[PDB]
Amino acid sequence: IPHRLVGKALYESYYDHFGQMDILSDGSLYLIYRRATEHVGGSDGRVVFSKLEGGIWSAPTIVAQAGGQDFRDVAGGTMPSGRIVAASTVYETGEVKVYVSDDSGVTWVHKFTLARGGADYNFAHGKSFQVGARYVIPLYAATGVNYELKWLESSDGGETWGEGSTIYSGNTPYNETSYLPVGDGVILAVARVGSGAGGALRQFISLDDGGTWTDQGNVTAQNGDSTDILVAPSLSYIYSEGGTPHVVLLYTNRTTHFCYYRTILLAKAVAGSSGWTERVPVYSAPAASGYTSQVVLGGRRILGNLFRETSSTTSGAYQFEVYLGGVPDFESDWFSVSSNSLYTLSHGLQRSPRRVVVEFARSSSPSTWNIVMPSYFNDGGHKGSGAQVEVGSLNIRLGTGAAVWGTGYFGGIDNSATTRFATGYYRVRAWI
Amino acid sequence: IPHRLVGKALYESYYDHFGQMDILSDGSLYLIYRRATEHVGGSDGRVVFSKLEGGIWSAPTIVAQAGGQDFRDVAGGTMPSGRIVAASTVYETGEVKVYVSDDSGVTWVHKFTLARGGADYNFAHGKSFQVGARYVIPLYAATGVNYELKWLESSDGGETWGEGSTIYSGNTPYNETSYLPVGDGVILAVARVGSGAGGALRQFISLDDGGTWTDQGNVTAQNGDSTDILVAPSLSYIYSEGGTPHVVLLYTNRTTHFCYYRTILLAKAVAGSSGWTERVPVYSAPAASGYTSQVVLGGRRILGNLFRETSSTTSGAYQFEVYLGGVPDFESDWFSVSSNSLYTLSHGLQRSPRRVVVEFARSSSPSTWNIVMPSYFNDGGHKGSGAQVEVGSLNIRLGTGAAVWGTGYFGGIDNSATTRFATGYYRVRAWI
Amino acid sequence: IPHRLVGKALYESYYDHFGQMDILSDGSLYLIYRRATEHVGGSDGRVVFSKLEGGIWSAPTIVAQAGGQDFRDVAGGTMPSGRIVAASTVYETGEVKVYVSDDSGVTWVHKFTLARGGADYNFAHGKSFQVGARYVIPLYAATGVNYELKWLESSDGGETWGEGSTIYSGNTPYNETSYLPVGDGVILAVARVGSGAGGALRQFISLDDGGTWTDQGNVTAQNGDSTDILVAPSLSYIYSEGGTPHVVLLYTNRTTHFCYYRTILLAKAVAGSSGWTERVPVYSAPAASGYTSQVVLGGRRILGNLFRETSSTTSGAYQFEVYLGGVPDFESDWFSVSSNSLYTLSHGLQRSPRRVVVEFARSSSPSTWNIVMPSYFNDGGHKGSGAQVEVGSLNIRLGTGAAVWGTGYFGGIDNSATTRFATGYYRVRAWI
Repeated sequence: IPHRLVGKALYESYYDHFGQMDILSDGSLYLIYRRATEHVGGSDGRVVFSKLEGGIWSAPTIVAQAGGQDFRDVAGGTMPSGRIVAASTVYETGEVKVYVSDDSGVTWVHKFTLARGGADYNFAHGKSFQVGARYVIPLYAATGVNYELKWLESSDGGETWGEGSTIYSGNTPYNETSYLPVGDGVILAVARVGSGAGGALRQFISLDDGGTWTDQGNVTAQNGDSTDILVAPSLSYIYSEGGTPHVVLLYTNRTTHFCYYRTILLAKAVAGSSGWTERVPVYSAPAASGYTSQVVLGGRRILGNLFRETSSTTSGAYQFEVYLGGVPDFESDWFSVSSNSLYTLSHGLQRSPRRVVVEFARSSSPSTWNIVMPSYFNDGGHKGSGAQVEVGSLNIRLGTGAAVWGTGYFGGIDNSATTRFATGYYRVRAWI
Repeated sequence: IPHRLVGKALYESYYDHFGQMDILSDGSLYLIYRRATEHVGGSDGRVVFSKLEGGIWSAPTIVAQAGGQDFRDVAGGTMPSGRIVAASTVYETGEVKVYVSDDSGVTWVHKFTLARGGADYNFAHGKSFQVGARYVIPLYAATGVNYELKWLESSDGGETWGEGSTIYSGNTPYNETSYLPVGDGVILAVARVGSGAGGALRQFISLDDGGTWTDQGNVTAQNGDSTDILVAPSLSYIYSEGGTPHVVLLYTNRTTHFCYYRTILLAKAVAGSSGWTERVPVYSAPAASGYTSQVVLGGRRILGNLFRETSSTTSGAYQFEVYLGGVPDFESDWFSVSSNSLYTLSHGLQRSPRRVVVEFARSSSPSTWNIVMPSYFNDGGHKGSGAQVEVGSLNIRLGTGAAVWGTGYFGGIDNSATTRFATGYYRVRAWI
Repeated sequence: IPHRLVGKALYESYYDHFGQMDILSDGSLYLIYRRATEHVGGSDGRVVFSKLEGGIWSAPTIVAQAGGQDFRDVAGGTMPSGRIVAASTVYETGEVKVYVSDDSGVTWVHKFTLARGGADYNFAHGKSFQVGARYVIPLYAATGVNYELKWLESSDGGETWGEGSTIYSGNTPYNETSYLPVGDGVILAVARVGSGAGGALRQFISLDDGGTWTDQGNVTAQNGDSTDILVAPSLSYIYSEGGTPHVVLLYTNRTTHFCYYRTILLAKAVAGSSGWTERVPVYSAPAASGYTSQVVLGGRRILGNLFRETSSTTSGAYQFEVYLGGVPDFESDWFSVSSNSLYTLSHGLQRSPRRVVVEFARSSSPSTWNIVMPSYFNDGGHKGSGAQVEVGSLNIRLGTGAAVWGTGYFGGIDNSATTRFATGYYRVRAWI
């Protein structure tokens, strides 16, 4: 039952990549992934399964292998019954093949092959999930220069499968897409765009279990990822100490070479694609790294995996844990402030927040910031420094002094007349 | 597994009311309720079941209907076995009829009818619950001008039933009563009083699984509900990020037309009926609304339902979520404070609180309040403003300045000599 | 499902002691323990089981009794299957006898006896636990003046048993040892040393499910237990509101006569034996008290038991609950500070902490402390009092004023020139 993924890795100098971590009925973590000796298309990809036992990743079981065919990404995860699903596209044919296991990785059975039909290919990718009576494996497809996002579905526990809901069909090459039931009909999705270049991930939402979809635009935070290459998004659902739900997005930035997460209030995500929080690095991701996946414990505790290259032809799985702390129920942008002014922030909360923090920085993208508390200094006349705070059932209001921060009276960081700032930026956080 | 009830409703222009929301073994939420085309006694009430699937409340299954009889409130919920129980009083006969389902709302079986005996009637109402080996459906009864609160019990998983524990018997018409196992023998109860007029809900407690009961008096907070009509209380159990248990009370105020909750530390509730916190509105409740019920996830996350009228003859179920945030382990009343004084608050905590907030208002029923932090102003002489704080293993102590709040140095809310307050009110909150 | 252990006790004027509390499949708490009419070796110890039902500890079932033999400590707990295990050393023979129950305390079956072999004895003690496919009962042994810590293991669900991993073998009489899977191969252990005198408990860790062990030294906090008698340690695993794992250590101090807990970040515990937090008393422990054990709910909520003497020949089980609050993700020692200085604290956190508290005391072992916020006073010239704070992704930095705390302007606790402190101690806490 408890887990510890800090520092854990599966690495045997293969090219192990493109897979999913999930958890077995018996609480054991496992990985299903493509094991190969190259990444190039038409190389030696086989679908394999490894279980984490005693802190050691097991010698992998072969799920599916065919000379001379090349299995690509491995999609799947654990169904409600405890059956495991693994699905992978055969590079040579564009067909998706689906395997299941009822003994938890020991034996595998081929259940289904999806033919291309008129499509150039169907590409299986990502964590599979339950939607009502249906279990879903996400696919992306191209047909010349039309592109589609689709679900491959089973309503009988994996015995039979079929093309189902269609999420997108258009001229934009959306591909690797993570879907998160959030639920009672609501499904959120975040998609890689083409090569990933451009600094954007696309956000879609359905309110009817995949029946219909709205394109909500690009995932948007105050401080983005420039035009960086962004790939393989993955999503998790958590809720706070008092029941507030948030969505957590992991993604890999191949320009800065880091895997990051950001969060958003589910309420905001339902409303649109803006309101995501600041990026937090959870792992270095050199070169062609990572392809994240998560298991969540206690509605609170994210266990993660990505893949990382040690060279252009070798890679392994590296696990980690995400420590979210207490996610604010309300959080402002960094916003500009001036002296002797009044700032009024609608908090949008079900009750007045019992806790509030106000912080100060000299830009809206700071690397350091100060806690704002109402002080005083004297420069010839009497002056307040910082902010007083009023809380109520609608608003947080801030009243700034002659300086919005700083006094000159405190060592190192506030030790001269020059640290008395008449202007800058505040950020307000509030917790119910 | 995840749920989202924000904005959800079951409304088909019937008079749907007086029911319970609970959760099925498979994680599906459901409602059992009285569906009719009127509210008046002797109209067309039938007991019905609806399941929430894909974000859509299902066309209801008929649980029990009889021309020309009128089923009234629907009590019940999910037993430990996954069997569902629905019970309702027949208006014409005063008899309670009990139905169960073993396939989760699809089929229903009549298990029991309770005859009046010497009582004018037995009235089934509320969420049923497990007490040790017993499953309980709450009843209220009248016999002329004697009134009783009783439990209808089964010790064989719902196969057979019988009158059990008697909670109250006297001249006061206590009726709609919610019971919450809190547990190892401790059961809390909160009861509507007569019509509900008077602004009071009555609190009872047993320490022996219903064997004996103590009347603890009226539910009491610092700021009550005047003489308002208070109806249909319902209770939930949660525990904080570090294991502190609280009880959450939902109720409908038909004078202000809002459904509210308040909370109390379980430790306080065991000790008596005072110590409840401030009311928080979770839903408008026009006219003859609501009849709340809850499901709790992760010890933390309350999912709720009430019924609301759209007219005197039409009503629906409306769901919501409660965001408790981090409930304080210690919380004072608003209490009066003066300048240059020392306030000593026994926190009652198992260890010194790691976090403390002090807030200030000009009345003990404020709509806005300020965060108290030790500042300074000069009005001819040197003066502290606000409070310094000492924490220890017994007490929080506050030392007030020449002003208990205010300086005149901060925009909007603290911008004149007039905002330098020598007196007012403080509230202290503390979190372990 | 909910539990309430506040004030609960099992006491019948026997000498009831040396046992374990755990929880049954059906959510019922139970105790397995030695019931006797004396504590002396060779008296009348029998292994017994009691279940908590309706808030009342049941008349105990006899698990194992033999005239004229004396069962000593009772080790065990609940296996993953729901089978209960109870094991106890027979004083006269030094043999360990193992019993199981498949009906949850009603019937017991003897499964195994461990002969001494060359050992003076094997002594069963503590909460048993699962390690992968193995279930473990801890033993300590002596062979003249060699001492060993060992695991008695079953890999078939308790049907057969055998000596397994050896944790320690040497000249130091480590004995009562608690083991906590933390997991994926990581097991922490804390051990009583000999009689317990000396103020120390010893910390060991394995990273390979008991294959190998490292002695990490004495459990170390800033403020220890002098040379006190420390006995019967026991360990629990919890995780914070955002997934940060901590270990909680309970132990009994027979010099001060209190049962205490301390906590440590799992990350710190893996790194070594220092970093434990301050002791918190959870129960008086007169004379030869207590022998703690815990059940944890929701990753958050510790339910506890110890045994307490009412005289040299009578004792009972007393239960309690531990309220951890929000455990800091980072916490400094009390460290010395001076005026007009800059303190730089590496927080070690995955992201910048959203919340920080700074407190002040005049020693590094204070009984009271003050919250530090940047104020002002004038003693002829302008002076800051307290500290300003900078937060970033690596460090918390504090800048102190001319006084590190105090102004003379606030009633009771800060009301004279004498409370303007140029030096003292700060403690910083941070929560992600």
